Amino acid sequence: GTYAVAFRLERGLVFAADTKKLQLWRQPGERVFVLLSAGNLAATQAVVSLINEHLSQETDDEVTTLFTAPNMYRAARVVGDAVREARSINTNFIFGGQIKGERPRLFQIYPEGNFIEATDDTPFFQIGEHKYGKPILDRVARSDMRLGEAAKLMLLSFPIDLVIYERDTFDVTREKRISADDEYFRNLSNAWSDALRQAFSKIEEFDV
Amino acid sequence: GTYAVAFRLERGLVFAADTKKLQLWRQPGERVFVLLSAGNLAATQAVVSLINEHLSQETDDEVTTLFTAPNMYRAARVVGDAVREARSINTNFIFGGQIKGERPRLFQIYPEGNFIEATDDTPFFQIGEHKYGKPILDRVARSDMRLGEAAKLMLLSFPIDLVIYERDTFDVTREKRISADDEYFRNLSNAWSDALRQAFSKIEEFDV
Ligand code: NA
Ligand code: NA
Repeated sequence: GTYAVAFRLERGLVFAADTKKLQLWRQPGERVFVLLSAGNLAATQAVVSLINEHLSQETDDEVTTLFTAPNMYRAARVVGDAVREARSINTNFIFGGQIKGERPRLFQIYPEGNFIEATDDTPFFQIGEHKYGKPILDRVARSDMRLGEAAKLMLLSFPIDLVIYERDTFDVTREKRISADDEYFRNLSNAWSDALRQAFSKIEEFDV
Repeated sequence: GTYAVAFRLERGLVFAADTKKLQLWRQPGERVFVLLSAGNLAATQAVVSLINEHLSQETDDEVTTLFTAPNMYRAARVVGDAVREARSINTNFIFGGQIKGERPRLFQIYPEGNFIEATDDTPFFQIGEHKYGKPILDRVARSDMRLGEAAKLMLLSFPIDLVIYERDTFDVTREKRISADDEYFRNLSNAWSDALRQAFSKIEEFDV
């Protein structure tokens, strides 16, 4: 039982998962992909192993892999196929990234390998037994947020593996592990609590 | 699958449940009790029926009922016995109230009829498949809150049945059903969203 969350913004993608429940693939300057899992270790490994089997050993050209997918919809279908086929060996996955010639895209993959895509209206997904802090994300998340502010919002909804992907870079450089002893994260959390109490103090003006 | 929440404050008790998942017993001027359930209808009815069976038909004086319990710990044990025995016919219950000569008290009852009591440090309980908005309650709930402000905080964590119990009154007069079309509740919720966005705008000053 773990939790993960991802945001699609105008400026790129942000991924976060606690504890690997965050998996990366990359061809420098051409494509990057991140998979987040909330299933047990066997489920995660089975899906990743199927993806990697086709990347490493596929002999049939017309069988699409993450590195031959012409766009992110097709890449999502690859992961969908792996998620469904891994049942042969009860959590959703999050999958996003970018392929050259197309904007960054983000998907939520269901157990049967069907999926939905993030939009400007619904710019984030949460997976896991508890979708921690969903109300705050619903109310505060906006698609025009800076990547760092999205990351901060995501972190407050929760060590945590955090990846910030900047649009059109086709690399994952901003990768970060944040522990419970991280003093920056504690300072942010304490300020958030103070701000919440102040926010509630304002709105208790209103009757119900 | 439903959600319920209760708060113990200096000034009394507040109970809320959505959809009866909120059950009331009373002897005017002597004792009041509220049970909240998050189980299915059969589980709730079984526990309530056992409580009522002993209130209505018990022939043995030494068998404690809600109306013979000398204090709220003993009353909690009565409910615990009903919760455990109802298994003979996977959710916690919340049970609180007041008996004359003692402060108001609030308990969370587990499947085996064991329980824990609310304290000034931990002044609330949540039950149900999803403990909606737990982070906000953890950060904002205080035991010295007015009953109405506690109610507002509880409502934001979510029709909803709301009971406010004022200390030493031994009656439940402030009983309220709040629908999705309630304009007061919509106004409160909209203000909360605005306040959250402002709270996040402040604290994004901090790095992580
Ligand atoms: Na905006
Ligand atoms: Na205080």
